[PDB]
Amino acid sequence: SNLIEVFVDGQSVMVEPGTTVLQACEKVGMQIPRFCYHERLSVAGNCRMCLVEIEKAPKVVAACAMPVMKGWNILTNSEKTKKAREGVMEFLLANHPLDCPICDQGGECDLQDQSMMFGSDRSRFLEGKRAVEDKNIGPLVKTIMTRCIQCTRCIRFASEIAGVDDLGTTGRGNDMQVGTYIEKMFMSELSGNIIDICPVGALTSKPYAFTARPWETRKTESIDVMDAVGSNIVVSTRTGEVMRILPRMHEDINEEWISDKTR
Amino acid sequence: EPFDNTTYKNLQHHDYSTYTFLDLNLDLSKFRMPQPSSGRESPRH
Amino acid sequence: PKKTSFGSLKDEDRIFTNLYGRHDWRLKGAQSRGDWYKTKEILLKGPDWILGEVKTSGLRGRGGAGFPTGLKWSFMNKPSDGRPKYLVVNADEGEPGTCKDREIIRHDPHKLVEGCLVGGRAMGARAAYIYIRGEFYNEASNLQVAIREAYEAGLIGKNACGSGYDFDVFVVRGAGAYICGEETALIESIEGKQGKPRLKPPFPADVGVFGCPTTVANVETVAVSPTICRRGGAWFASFGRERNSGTKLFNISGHVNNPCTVEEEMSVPLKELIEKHAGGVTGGWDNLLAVIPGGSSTPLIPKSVCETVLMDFDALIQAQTGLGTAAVIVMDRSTDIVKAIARLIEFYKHESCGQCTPCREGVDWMNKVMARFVRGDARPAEIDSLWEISKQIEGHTICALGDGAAWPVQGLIRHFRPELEERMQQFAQQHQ
Amino acid sequence: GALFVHRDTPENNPETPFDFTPENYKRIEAIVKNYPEGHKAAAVLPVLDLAQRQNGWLPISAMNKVAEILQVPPMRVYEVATFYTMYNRKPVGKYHIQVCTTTPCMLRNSDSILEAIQKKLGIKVGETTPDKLFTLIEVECLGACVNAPMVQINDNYYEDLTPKDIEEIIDELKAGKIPKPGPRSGRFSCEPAGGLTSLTEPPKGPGFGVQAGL
Ligand SMILES: Cc1cc2nc3c(=O)[nH]c(=O)nc-3n(C[C@H](O)[C@H](O)[C@H](O)COP(=O)(O)O)c2cc1C
Ligand code: SF4
Ligand code: SF4
Ligand code: SF4
Ligand code: FES
Ligand code: FES
Ligand SMILES: [K+]
Repeated sequence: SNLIEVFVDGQSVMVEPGTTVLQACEKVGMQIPRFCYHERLSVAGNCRMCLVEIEKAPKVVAACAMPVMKGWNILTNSEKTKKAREGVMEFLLANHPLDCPICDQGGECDLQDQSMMFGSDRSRFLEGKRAVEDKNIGPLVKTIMTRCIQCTRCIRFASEIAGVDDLGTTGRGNDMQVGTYIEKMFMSELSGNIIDICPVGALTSKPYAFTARPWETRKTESIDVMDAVGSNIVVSTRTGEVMRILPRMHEDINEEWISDKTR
Repeated sequence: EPFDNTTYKNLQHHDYSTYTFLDLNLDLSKFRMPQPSSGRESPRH
Repeated sequence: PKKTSFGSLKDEDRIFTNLYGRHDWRLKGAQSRGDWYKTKEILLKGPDWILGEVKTSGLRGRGGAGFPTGLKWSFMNKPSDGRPKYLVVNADEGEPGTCKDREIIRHDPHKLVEGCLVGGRAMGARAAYIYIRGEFYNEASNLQVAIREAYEAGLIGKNACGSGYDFDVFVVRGAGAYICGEETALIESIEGKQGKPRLKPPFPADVGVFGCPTTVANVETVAVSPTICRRGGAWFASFGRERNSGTKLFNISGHVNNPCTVEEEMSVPLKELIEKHAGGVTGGWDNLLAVIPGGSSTPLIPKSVCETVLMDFDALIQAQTGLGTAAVIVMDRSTDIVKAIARLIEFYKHESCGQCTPCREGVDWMNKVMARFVRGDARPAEIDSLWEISKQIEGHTICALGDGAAWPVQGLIRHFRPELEERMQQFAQQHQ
Repeated sequence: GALFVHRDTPENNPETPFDFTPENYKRIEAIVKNYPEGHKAAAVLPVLDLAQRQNGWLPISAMNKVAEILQVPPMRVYEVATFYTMYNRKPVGKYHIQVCTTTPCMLRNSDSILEAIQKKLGIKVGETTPDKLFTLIEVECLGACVNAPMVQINDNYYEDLTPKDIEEIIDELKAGKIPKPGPRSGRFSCEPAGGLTSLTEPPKGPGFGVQAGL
């Protein structure tokens, strides 16, 4: 075969040419941190949370973007790798606001969970924080953009999945912002799906705002009946009351998306 | 013809208007060779 | 016997013989100084021979990185696969303290346009885009005039120089961004997107501008290319030390008696270069405080090192700095060193593209810290904090702008820590 | 200041009248041909520059016009307008003065140049005069570092300025003249101020140094 052999912490694994470092680690049950990499979108490589050390190399490479070369010993838990995650996670939380109590994402937030698994336990940031103004993009997706971590998942989803080149980045530097630049409503049959991909509380469901917390909801894997596609969904209840609807991944039907009517 | 090293020979840029660069690019069109074709009118096609 | 002292470059060696614009810069003027001479005969020797001359001459990229130019341009030297191949010239002169590039297009435009043809034929390219920064409107027009003259003289276009090789040259102006000097971010602007660098791989020699193979070269490393072929690569290598050979343009600026751009030889001593051409340090050489050798992306060095350091890549690397763009910025005793470097950080903070995390959220963090150091509104325990913050940016970024913004801070903390701590004491006791 | 989100106003809104003059359209017809077919989006920067020259700034209507003629999503033109800094999204004075203030131009006392310009016009940085003749802003390195201190007005570099030298140009501009570009110190270009030190010899003729093999 054309399979190449590479080592993940010394463990041999066979991969096809052009496989990325991040995909190599999945083959052996290892999951690299990530904020910008989504398996169903473009590759952005602009969060640097997936930086990984390659043995006998002086630099740490972006696992999500870097294709793997033959006989690379990937060190997913070396000291250099650990200090790359700690450094990056320190920059994300520098200007992030203290909204966890009043943030809808709280309890199911990738910034929160990966902070406690890969980041430090305190902060050495003494300066003031950046503050961005909200942007109205419709009656479904609420925007509180001070929490955006400029990952571009929303930008890449709308352009490629929903085919609506209406979201983008404006400015540059620490002031770079994500939005429409004008009073525009992101109204598409797949509009609600940007809520899920957004790893933080910048985008959240507006109808669902403030009603429940992730840990107190019971999940029921059911089917959608709003159309003939039969999208797999997870119905969330709390005290016998339906609270929200989430996609349930199925490769052959709906990938991991659902339409606004279902959602 | 005599060599004089005490005078500035770059004196044409004191009177460039606001469309000089574009006009020169326009004038350099008939000389250009035909461009290659990607095969589609745009990546959105 | 190879020499051990460098400098005193004889004018018959200086490649840029119209550096100061004291002679006609048009085609007739250029053709009276060896430009566009036997250019055809160079082309018909083949791409390998042209690269062999550059490869043997020991040339290194003059844009700041300093990689070997012969090896780089050899990546293009592979048979096509159904796509164009392009040579992109980086004239986005935006590095602070650097003005050498502005003096080549404006005064020796034809020498560059001769380089494109020589370089383009070497790489097998079909046309050259020249990226000239937006603020250089007048310089771009001069370059445009030269291109038209060459087009009407048969020196480019269809059947260039009579050699049967077609080669077009286009000049595209940037709309204003220091980051657009980066080789990949420069490619994005040509494509019409924002100027945000790409990750690597792929390298531009695989997927460059418009997705076709592309080589990005600085104006200086491309202007001298025809002369290397004409005068032989052996002649070029004779200057500078081994693996540092050639002549370099230098911009001496700041606290010097006579700031100037002068062409000299590689490995020239810094003290000799300043005193010989720049008229010495203002107030006498003992007034020297620090020097930034290669523009601003390189760490500064204190006076004690400036008295014996040669101007080349390896010697400056041995001094915990880098040759960079060879743009010497001099600072004297009257200079407030903290504020002077606190301003460089405030430059990168504005020029940061913002795409990736460390430089987007971290260069602003360093900028906010350095502002407090200027007033002394800090404590000594934060100096090591800023050192550690800088090393989290360096090497963790998409492009080198993040690397180039950490190094200025490290230099200041490395060689001038007492001034930082001295400043904080005064603020502490005053506000008491 | 300098927000990055557009809001509709009576004088700046998508119904504002803008259109390239037919002479500009001919120029655009040649800009688009510098790029391969199917990659016509590469003309966004030059076309946005051309519109700014016609109008002096970019209203929201101008950006949409560039998008319409190049078949580009409107948001992809708003990204470019806010990214590069030479695109003026708010009206500017008749003369946009831009005082460099980076370290090389700071070491040579640009602050005095900046202070002098404010005093002559009585406007703070970033402001425009009541008559809409001048707009003053600080900028980063402009590439004329050896000729510091210096400013740029519209398209020209005035170099080696001193507080008296700059105030002359403003007076010349306020009279409707076209002040000469280039340094105002006694030198012409990047050459040393105190007499040359290199190239003080006639340039060698064609064929000098050509190796025998070639
Ligand atoms: C932030 C940044 C700014 C840069 N600006 C320039 C520039 O203005 N001119 C230049 O020739 N190279 C510049 N470079 C270096 C280019 O990326 C690239 O290394 C070089 O232009 C390639 O040509 P070379 O072979 O001569 O090095 C810059 C790099 C960075 C990271
Ligand atoms: S996005 Fe996550 S980390 Fe930020 S406030 Fe919300 S829950 Fe907390
Ligand atoms: S809004 Fe959310 S998905 Fe979009 S860039 Fe910001 S963090 Fe990423
Ligand atoms: S280091 Fe800064 S300038 Fe370079 S790609 Fe990252 S954010 Fe952009
Ligand atoms: S997940 Fe790789 S850089 Fe974002
Ligand atoms: S520092 Fe002002 S022009 Fe370079
Ligand atoms: K979310």
